[PDB]
Order: sequence, then structure tokens, then C-alpha cells
Amino acid sequence: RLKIVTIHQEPFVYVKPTLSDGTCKEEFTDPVKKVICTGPNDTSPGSPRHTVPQCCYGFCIDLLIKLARTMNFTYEVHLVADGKFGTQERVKKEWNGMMGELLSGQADMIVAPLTINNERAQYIEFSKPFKYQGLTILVKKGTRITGINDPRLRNPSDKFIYATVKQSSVDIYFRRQVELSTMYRHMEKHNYESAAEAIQAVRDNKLHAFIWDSAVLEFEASQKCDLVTTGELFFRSGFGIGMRKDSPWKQNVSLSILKSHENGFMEDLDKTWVR
Amino acid sequence: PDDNHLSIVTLEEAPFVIVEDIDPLTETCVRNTVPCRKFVKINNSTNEGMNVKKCCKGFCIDILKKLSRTVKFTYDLYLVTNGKHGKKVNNVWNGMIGEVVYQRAVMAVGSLTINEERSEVVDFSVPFVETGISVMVSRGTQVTGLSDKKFQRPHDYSPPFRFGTVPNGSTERNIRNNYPYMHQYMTRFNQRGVEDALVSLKTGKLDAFIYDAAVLNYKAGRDEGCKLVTIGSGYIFATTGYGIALQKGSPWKRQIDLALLQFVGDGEMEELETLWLTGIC
Ligand SMILES: CCc1oncc1-c1cc(F)cc(C(=O)NC[C@@H](N)C(=O)O)c1
Ligand SMILES: N[C@@H](CCC(=O)O)C(=O)O
Repeated sequence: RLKIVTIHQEPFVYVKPTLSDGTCKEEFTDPVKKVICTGPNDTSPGSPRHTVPQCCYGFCIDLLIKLARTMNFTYEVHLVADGKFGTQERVKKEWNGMMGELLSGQADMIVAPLTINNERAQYIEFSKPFKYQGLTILVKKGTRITGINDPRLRNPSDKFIYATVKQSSVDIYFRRQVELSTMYRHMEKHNYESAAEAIQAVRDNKLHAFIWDSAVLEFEASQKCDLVTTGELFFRSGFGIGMRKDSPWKQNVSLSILKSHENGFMEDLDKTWVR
Repeated sequence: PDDNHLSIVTLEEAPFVIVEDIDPLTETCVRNTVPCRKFVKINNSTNEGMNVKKCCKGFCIDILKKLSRTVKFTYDLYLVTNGKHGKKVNNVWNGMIGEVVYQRAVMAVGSLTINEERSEVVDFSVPFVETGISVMVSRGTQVTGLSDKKFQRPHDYSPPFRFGTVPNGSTERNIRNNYPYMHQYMTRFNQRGVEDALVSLKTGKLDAFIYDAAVLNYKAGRDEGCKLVTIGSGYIFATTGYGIALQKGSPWKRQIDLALLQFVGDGEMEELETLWLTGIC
């Protein structure tokens, strides 16, 4: 019985309250498949993590169900306690987020829009990509930015605020990059706890540019006409299922993902949740 | 460091792997090229043949050069002669895949598509070039993608669409498994190679060519007058990538994966993409 960790991130993972009887609202596009996911009710920094049953659905949840049926495993899903994707921080060295939970055995598998990168691959097994995407920039329909090489990002100030999500593999990449220095550290001053908070902050003109996953941002702009992406995809990369290096499921997870790309299932998910 | 001189197989497919004749006076490969050998038969009444010294370059050859330096191996590079990328024939793998399966090569480097059936018999690195299946047409041709009914049920239209692939690779395998009627219909329009397929399109003998997305995008970008185009929003069915195929359980996979991901993270991959894959169109 596998412990699955995921994270709130539309349209990959929706998170809603249960009904009063503890089940999930019946919804339809075909029934929307939903799972009970436990998660903290307190989101705040440094707070006690009181877990409660919630309802989870979306692209990643459909993928999970496909995996579990294909490979014949049972599961329980929970939202990552600290609310984060996962970065490695000096304490000597520790992973936070979903990465931390998988490495500690709190999770057996990460099923989330988790970017495959070198730093994480040193410690965990990633599947072949279930989605290919990259980074883009979300702004208010109004703002005009060429892209990631605009002067206002390259040589920034307190005039034009931009940011990403904390303890994501975007965030630590900017803090770490030499040519990024003035933006690297600038985003440190404005980074958000979650993508949802960043997106709303763009709508309320508190954040002028949000650097984030194209799969999430393009979806947000398709729904909210006051938001637009700008510039080309950059840092093109994949999302992968995350498992411990000695997981016995690792081969079959990748085969299943490859099978699903090739037979149109991943395209079906893209038409259900993204298109 | 131990047993780090590796047999490596590749396959010509511009711009990922480009093969040139060596300078015969020097028998040295120069500049951005690396030595690669090709076994060439004396005749067809014989197994007798000789290794010809050639020179190899391209996107995938630069990947190999970086891997060699980063992972600390040397290699003897050779061009496959038993088929092409890889196909299972009477339950026996040919091509680059076959060379890895039957342990003649430690790894295969080239325009080699990651799929499920190959993953059963070889280990693949992480994908280092994004690909899948695209469709090339002359500009203005209206087709939605692989899934268009003009492909799926061609004989519903008069006249029917004329479309083909190059057989025996990942694209044909995918179509054979997913769209049986399409597949059997298409065989009439099978192309010997990409170059033939492009000529057929440009002269009006084929209405579409279904093939690997990375190669099609490259060819679209280099096309005279920008007539040949890929359909949709840079659109790709069955998104996958090229991967370095290694023998099952290979001790080289760990370090090769990390290296490839480092190249992505460091901007080295983007440099290579700009060097080899950018087009005018
Ligand atoms: C190999 C690509 C890479 O190497 N270094 C950074 C990146 C990168 C590329 C990208 F498109 C998204 C993210 C990311 O962090 N997105 C938030 C979230 N999906 C996450 O996983 O944290 C990171
Ligand atoms: N890259 C393909 C060859 C071309 C194709 O069939 O699309 C392969 O590895 O088989």
C-alpha cells in the first residue's frame, strides 16, 4: 500500500473540502475521478500541522489512478506538510518539500508537477517525463515584457517586482546563478509560499511578473483573461514521477508512462485538464 | 576509470549525426569531428568486409564528446550496418537497439527515440532532445494532426490523402499499434528516407509526411522558401525524447543521466541547440 505525496497545483491537483458526510462532490466533465487526500488545514509558516480529509482531483490524480490500476497497487494520498516542491538547504544538508518527505519514508512516491533536475536526480529516481514543458512569465494583461532577458528583469530594482515560488527548483536556480545575481537575490525579497498566492498577487498588481511552469501559467491565462504569458518557453524540461532509488516499482512506472504517451492517454489527460 | 574504453554505436541522421569522408592523405579527422568506423562489405557473396575510417559530427556527437569528458570514458565509435534505429524482427532486435541488446555496443548515441518496447530490452538515459510524431505538409494544407479523420479513415475522402512515413522506426511502430487502418493504407506511400519524402512533398506526389518531430522541425527550419511546415502549435503526438540506449543494468547510466541533466541546467544544452538546430524559417 503506497503512500503518495502531492501538492496543490491546478490543473494537475485540485484540492477542495469534503462534503459534510466526508465524501467528495460528484462532478462531471464522464465522472470526474476524485480521491480523499489528507492535508494540513493550517497553511501558515512555523505552524502545527493538523491534518484533515480533503478531496483531490486533476491531471496528476487521473495519472495516479492509471498507474495504480496498471501496476496493481493500493495507495493513500496526502498533501506535502510544508506546502513545498523541494529544495536542498544547508542546516549538514537537508531536503524540504515533497523531496524531503520521499527521502524520509513519509512518502513512497511523489505524483505531482515535479521538475526533473540534476540536483534532485542525485538523490531520487525520476520516471521518464509524463509532461514536457518549461518556464514562462505570467503578467497582467497590460504589462509589456519581452521575456527573461528584458532589462527590467536583467538589471532590476524595486520599480518592477517579480518572483517565483519559494523552495521550488526555479527559486534556488535564481539565488544560485552568477549572471542572475541582481535578479537571483531580488526574487529572494519577493518570493511566494505557493503558486496560487503568486498568481492572485499578479491580478491584484502586487506582483508584476511571476516566473513559473508553463504548463500551470498557460492554463491560468487560458482561464483568467486579465492574465497573459509573455516570452518564449525557456529551460525546457519535464515533470516526472518521483521514487526512492531502491523502489521496486521504478521500471514499471516508466514503462507505464511511456505506454500512456504512445497510446494517447497522456493526450487525453491534456484534453481533459489542460486544453 | 576501469574498463572505460567503450564500444559505441551511432547512425547517420542530420543534424544529429553527420558522416563525412576522412582526408585520405592524413587519415585524421579534423576540427569538430570524431573518428567513426563503418564496416563495408567486399561483395554480396561474402561476409568479408573492411572497416572504413570516417568522421562524425553533429548535435549527438557533441553530446558524446561532453559525456566522454564528464563521465571519463574513451570510445570506439561505429556506424550500425544491420538495419537502422531499431526494429524487432521475428523477435530479434536489429539496428542500434540490436547492437546494445546483443552486447556489441555499450551504448547507442544518435537520433534514437525512447519508447516502451525498446525500454523493455535496453535502459535509456533521460531524454536529451524532445521529440515525438509530427506531420509535415506544404503550407496551407489543413490537417489537425495524426488524429485527423483524413488519416484515420482516408478512403472516406475523394480523392484520398496521400501520406506516408519512413518504415521500420518508432513512428511506424506507433502507427501500426494505434491506427491499423491508417497503417495498412499508408504502406503504399512508404518512403525510403527523409530526403525522398521531402522531394515527394515539394513536387506534389505526397500530401503529408509523418515522422519524428525533431527531424521534421529541423527540416522545416532549413526549407527553401519556407514552404514545408509542421502542423499545429509546433504539435507533437506521443511526446518522448531521444535517449542514450545502454545495456540493461548498465553501470554507466547513473553518471550519464546526471551529466545530461547538468548540461540542461548549465545552459550547455541550449548552446548545442543554437549551434545545430536553429533554422531561418
Ligand atoms: C532541468 C530543468 C531545470 O534545471 N534547473 C531548474 C530547472 C527548471 C525548469 C523548469 F521548466 C521548471 C522548474 C521548476 O522548478 N518548476 C517548479 C516546480 N515544477 C518544481 O519542480 O519545483 C525548474
Ligand atoms: N528516431 C526514430 C526514427 C525515425 C522515426 O521512425 O520517426 C527511431 O528511433 O526509430
